[PDB]
Order: sequence, then structure tokens, then C-alpha cells
Amino acid sequence: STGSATTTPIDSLDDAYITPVQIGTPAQTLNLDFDTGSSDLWVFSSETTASEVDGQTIYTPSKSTTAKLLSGATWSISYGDGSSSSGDVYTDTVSVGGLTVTGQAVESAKKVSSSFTEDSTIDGLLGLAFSTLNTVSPTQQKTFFDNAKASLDSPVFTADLGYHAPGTYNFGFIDTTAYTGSITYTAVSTKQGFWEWTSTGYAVGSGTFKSTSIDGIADTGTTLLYLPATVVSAYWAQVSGAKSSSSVGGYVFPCSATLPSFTFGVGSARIVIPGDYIDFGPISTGSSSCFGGIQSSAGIGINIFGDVALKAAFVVFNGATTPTLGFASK
Repeated sequence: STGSATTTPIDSLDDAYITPVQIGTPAQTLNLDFDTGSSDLWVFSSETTASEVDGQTIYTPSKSTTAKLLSGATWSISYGDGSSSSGDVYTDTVSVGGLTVTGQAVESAKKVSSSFTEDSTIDGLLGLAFSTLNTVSPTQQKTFFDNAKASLDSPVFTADLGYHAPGTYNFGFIDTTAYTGSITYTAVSTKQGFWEWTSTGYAVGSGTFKSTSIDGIADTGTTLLYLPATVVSAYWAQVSGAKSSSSVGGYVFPCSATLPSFTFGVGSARIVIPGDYIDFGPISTGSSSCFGGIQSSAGIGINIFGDVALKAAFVVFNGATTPTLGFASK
């Protein structure tokens, strides 16, 4: 089997991407944030504290003839940015782009933090990291990809995120029309439960390439590119007036600037992030100070190849017995 679904930016800045997901019988369609940096499929629901729901579409398991309470099971997750959610668990039928999993754990939110409530466009998350990170207790549950894997034509999914435009998540096949040149594959460590890999270096604008190993995660659920302070400083040093602002919480730059590109290495291959992808616009409405899309990972504890990086590539998440990651230009 295969599946194919379009993923759409939630706003003009590409702060996140939503993909429609069919849950239950009859189908209830929710728009979920596909997140290769976590491993829980959770949704706003009829159980979510009413004051914490503001415009989201909810899953109502009582209206699904295939929903079954997973007795005794609870979940609770906290993300790096301080957001969180928790609740109980149902199993139900979940389909993405024509690909159907029966008995998928659908984690129903009883509580969500303010940032989720304030995001009216995101109805939940669909995790695509390794199932070892799943938070369901006392019986850990598998991700949608893990459940689908054996049935897929090939045990893979691909992320093709757009810049200010829709893109595609595919399951079970590689669309050879969706990228240019060849796909370069690179090793993955699953030791932390992430799609963790080592970039071979970077360049800033038309500058020379610096060969240096950068361990990080391919994370569709994080907006920005978080890299070591040395790398980030080298980038922003090429933008007149750019500075790190503790009050804003990162690098900002004059909105009048033209940003240089940023290149990252995948083995001997190179992925170029155009300067425009690094512009996240005014810090507040009407400001002439703009927020940068490349930020320091110092104090995160891990480097994160978030949407800023991934949207510059066609990315293969290869879930073979020994997983690997593939990157192509597009």
C-alpha cells in the first residue's frame, strides 16, 4: 500500500504545516501537524477542557463506531518550547492520503497548554519519530508509520515541504519526479528516539564550505534551524545590523536586509537554503526588526534541522531495519 497527502503552511511565515487525517467511522477529518520529532498521535477532542478549545476541530470518539477506549491508558507530553498536552487513549481507524491503519492509538487530549489553544489551525499532532518516545502509559503505543510499515510497498515516508506553498507527505514510495539530481543517504542513530544524523558541514552565502560534523535531528515539527552558536554567529555576521537579542529571544536583523543563503552538507552533497527561507518577519506588527530563521541550539542540548532546513530538500525517512535519511535538492 501507499498514501499521499498534501501538507499546507498554517500561516504566511510557514510557522508549521497541517495535513488532513481521517479518524474514525464515519471519518472525522482533523488537520494534524506531522512531527518527525515526536511519537504521539494526539488530538483535540470532545474530552478537551472547553476553555482550552478555541476554533479547533475536535475528535468525538462516541460518534465513531470503530473507536474503543484503551482501558487504563493515559499520556502526557511536553515539548522543547514549553508547550504540553495530556489525556487518555482510544484505538480507532486512521487514514492518511488513502493509507489506512486499523487499531491506531489516538490520544485524546483532556488538557492542552496555551500555545496549542491559541493555534486554531492545528487540531493535533501526528508523531513520526521512533515509537520508543511514545508517552502512553502503562503500555507504550506505536506511531502511525510503525503500524503501517509492514503493509507499505517500501518501508519509507517522505517529506516535501513547501516554501510559502503546499507540499506533500508520501508513505510507502519515493516520487522520483519530486526532486532533482540524486538522493544522498546518510546514517541515522535511533539511540535518542529521533531521526538523528550528522551533517558534514556548512557554508554561508557564496562562502567556502566548512567541513565539520554537526549531529542533529530531522524534525518536521520544529519551525526553525537550530545549530551550534559558532555556526549561527558565522551566519549572522554576514547580515549588517543583525544581533542576538535576549529580550526577543534570538537573532534579529533589519527587515531591510537581503539575507544570504545557508548551505548544509549531506555526505558529499549540499542542500542550499535560500536567504528568503530564513526571514520570519517583524518581531511584532509594524516593527522594522525581523526574526531570524537560524538560531542557536545552545541550551537546547541538540541541533535541530527544522522546517527552515527541511523545506529546502526532498527528505526520505527510510524505516528499513537499519534506518537512514535521504536528502535531495528540488
